Amino acid sequence: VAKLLLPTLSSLAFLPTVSIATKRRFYMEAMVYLFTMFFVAFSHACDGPGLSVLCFMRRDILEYFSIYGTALSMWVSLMALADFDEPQRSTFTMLGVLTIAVATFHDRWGYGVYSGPIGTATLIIAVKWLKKMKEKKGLYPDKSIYTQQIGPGLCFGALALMLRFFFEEWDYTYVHSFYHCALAMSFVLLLPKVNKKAG
Amino acid sequence: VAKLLLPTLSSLAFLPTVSIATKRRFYMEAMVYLFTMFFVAFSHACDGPGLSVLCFMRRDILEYFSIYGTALSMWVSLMALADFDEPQRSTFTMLGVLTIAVATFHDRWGYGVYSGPIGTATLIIAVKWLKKMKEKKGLYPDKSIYTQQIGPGLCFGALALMLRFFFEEWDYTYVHSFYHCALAMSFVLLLPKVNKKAG
Amino acid sequence: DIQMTQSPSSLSASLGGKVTITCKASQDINEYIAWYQHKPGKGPRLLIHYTSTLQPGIPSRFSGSGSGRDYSFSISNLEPEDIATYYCLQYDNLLWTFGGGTKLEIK
Amino acid sequence: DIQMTQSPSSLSASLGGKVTITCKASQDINEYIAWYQHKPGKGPRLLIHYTSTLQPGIPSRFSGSGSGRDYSFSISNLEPEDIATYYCLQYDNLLWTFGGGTKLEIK
Amino acid sequence: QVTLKESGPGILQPSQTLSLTCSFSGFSLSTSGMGVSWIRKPSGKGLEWLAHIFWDDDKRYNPSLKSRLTISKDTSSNQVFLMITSIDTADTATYYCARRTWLLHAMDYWGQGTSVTVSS
Amino acid sequence: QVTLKESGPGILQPSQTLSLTCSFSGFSLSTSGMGVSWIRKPSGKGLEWLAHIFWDDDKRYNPSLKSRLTISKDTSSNQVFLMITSIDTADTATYYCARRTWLLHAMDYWGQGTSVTVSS
Ligand SMILES: [Zn+2]
Ligand SMILES: [Zn+2]
Repeated sequence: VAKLLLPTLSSLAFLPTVSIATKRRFYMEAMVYLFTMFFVAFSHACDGPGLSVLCFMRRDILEYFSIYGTALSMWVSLMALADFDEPQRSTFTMLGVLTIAVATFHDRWGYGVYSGPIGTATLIIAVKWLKKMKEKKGLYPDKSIYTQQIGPGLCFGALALMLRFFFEEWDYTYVHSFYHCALAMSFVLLLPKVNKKAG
Repeated sequence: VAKLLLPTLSSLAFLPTVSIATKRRFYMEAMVYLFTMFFVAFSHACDGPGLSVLCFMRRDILEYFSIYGTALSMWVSLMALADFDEPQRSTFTMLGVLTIAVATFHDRWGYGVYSGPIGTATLIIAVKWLKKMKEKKGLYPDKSIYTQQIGPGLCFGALALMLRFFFEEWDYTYVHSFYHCALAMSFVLLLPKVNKKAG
Repeated sequence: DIQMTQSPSSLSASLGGKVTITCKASQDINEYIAWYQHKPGKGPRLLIHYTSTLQPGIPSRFSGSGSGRDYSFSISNLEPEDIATYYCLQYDNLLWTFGGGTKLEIK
Repeated sequence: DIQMTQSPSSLSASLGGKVTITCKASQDINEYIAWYQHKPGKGPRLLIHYTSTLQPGIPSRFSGSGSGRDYSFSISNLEPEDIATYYCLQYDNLLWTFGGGTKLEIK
Repeated sequence: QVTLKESGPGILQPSQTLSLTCSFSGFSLSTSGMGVSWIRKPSGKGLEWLAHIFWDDDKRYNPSLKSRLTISKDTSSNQVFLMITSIDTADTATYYCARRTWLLHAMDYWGQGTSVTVSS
Repeated sequence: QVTLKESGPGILQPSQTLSLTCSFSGFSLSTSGMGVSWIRKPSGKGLEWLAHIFWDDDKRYNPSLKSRLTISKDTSSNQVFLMITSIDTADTATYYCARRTWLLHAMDYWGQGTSVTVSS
């Protein structure tokens, strides 16, 4: 029956995300989405009894890296939205890696694992953009970026997190597929049109 | 007695490493050494009975991040020695993070956790430098870089790994302090004189 | 301040033909170009207010493209009403800088 | 190929005084400069073969510094033997390029 | 509607200071994030930006000419005033004033523009 | 010791091809990573690099003049030869040949240099 496969099969919603991120020269972000696609697939593959036989690492590892991978995918998407220069880019990328690694270890299932990154990312983004709005005396990312990346990306972000943290209580089988799909579209829509630092 | 404190206290050998890395504008590498200094200190602080009362996370976490932090400190030092352009820099930094995270989880105490990074780093470094030696028809990093960074850095690297994997069998108390010291000097000597990508 | 060069200083184009103007900036200006139609004896009209984003009430023939130091302005099947002087404005810095302007003429 | 400018074309300096030559490259040349003493009527001598690394058998008064598009060559308490024409060589590309040379003269 | 109108002396001597005045309607410079600009076409040249004045009373001048421009505003009349000092034959130009917004930073309404010539 | 010596015609007509020859000792161009260079000082100008030839018989020419240089080598005599074609009053120069190494890439021994003048 389809409900066995649907949580595993819907993990391939990130395959568009990695394909698009690679085409836009976001080669690091493409790793983090590809890594997440792999560990989210095998995290669900072990749980479903009828295909649990195929997966080859212990539940502890695939569980950790499905959560960590997702939380870091949100982080590198948001640290790609706010383009930073080399010393700040490399620092803030690594700040996410080290924070999310500890957060995923310390309380694996707690909403803190996503709240920490999304809160810190939003603070870093908003402080950079408010400084740039004060410098230019105008809406810094053009209205075109707000209406076609930030607005849609965060709209899918709210949808994904409300599917995960509310409506997963009503059903797991279809809602967790809608979650994989919704969140894969946030990781597409939050990315800029080109990786400017690729030159 | 001093043997209680000496494995904890010698973790501060990385405080020179983070200070130097910060001064040379290696702000990301400074995080990874500072993170490692913290998690190596608290990893040893829990183990010594007479000061085990002070540490505040479970042994599993501090153990993992003392090993992971060290293995990643080796990686970012070696991916700082071979200076890469932005799309390759961000990619190869993240390749270390994701590889070492899984390797430290899959077999925590296995020499594989350092062999994987050091082997992959040496392959990536040697392929870049052999291409550049073929382009320039000369020894690519100047003899000054070989005699004052690579030679000394890898000399301390071999000393550290032979203190950890051989002579720790004879004594733990002083040898593991010599290991913390030796490896802190590899992380200094493998870094370039300036972070060129800081501009 | 960042100097810009519109490649053609003047263009001769057929009524109902396509025409394009290339603007080259002296530095990367982060897609903050706007394109203006200066019809002689009147104040200029804003046509495009980013690299490609048209102002409301501008006919769909007008379009722009390019990114980082090289941008293009375009008209598809131009009307005799479209005969004007066309300027690009760099507006990345508050030190606003124009191109030399392109005088379009009917063939 | 990457053009370079030695700031002074000629210098007047006291015997036993300090003297310095500044070289500016048109692009970043990754510390691949070498400095040569061209004593007239003889083949040039190599003094410094990186930004700062002296050739063996060169007196310790000679030194160089700088990194990325701006380098300096220096003599501390110069001898009358040190009166020569001094060239910087860019050798990053195999398209080798010299500065204009500095003719040092005794005051 | 949005409108701006440029008024000034037109014909006058060199080695003098001229007042250029911009009057506007459909908006007010008292509005948050609103700005008025001054720009001129010198005789047969490409367009030259001169000055900005903003809702917050912040001001900006062209570095080539900044020693001889003084901008100012009046939100009671809805007018903006620019003085060019030590005027010279190079200032033989059409002068324009234009409304910049907050949402998009490039000016979106220009006035009709007014001729200036300085001669004996 | 390491030595290089430059030999050629010295005085000759314009609209001609000249042969410049470099003979050397203390090393051989057969040695792994070894190179010989040609460089000239035009009359009253800064130094101008001309050409490279390498142990592996790889070759490199100055883009400004590359249409009229032909370098070649002989490891039996330990000599290197450079031809400048269509020679002109701009080629009134002192020509040098110099030994580049593998360990450091900038040349570390120059020959004494030989004068070339082209005239009627
Ligand atoms: Zn899932
Ligand atoms: Zn330890």
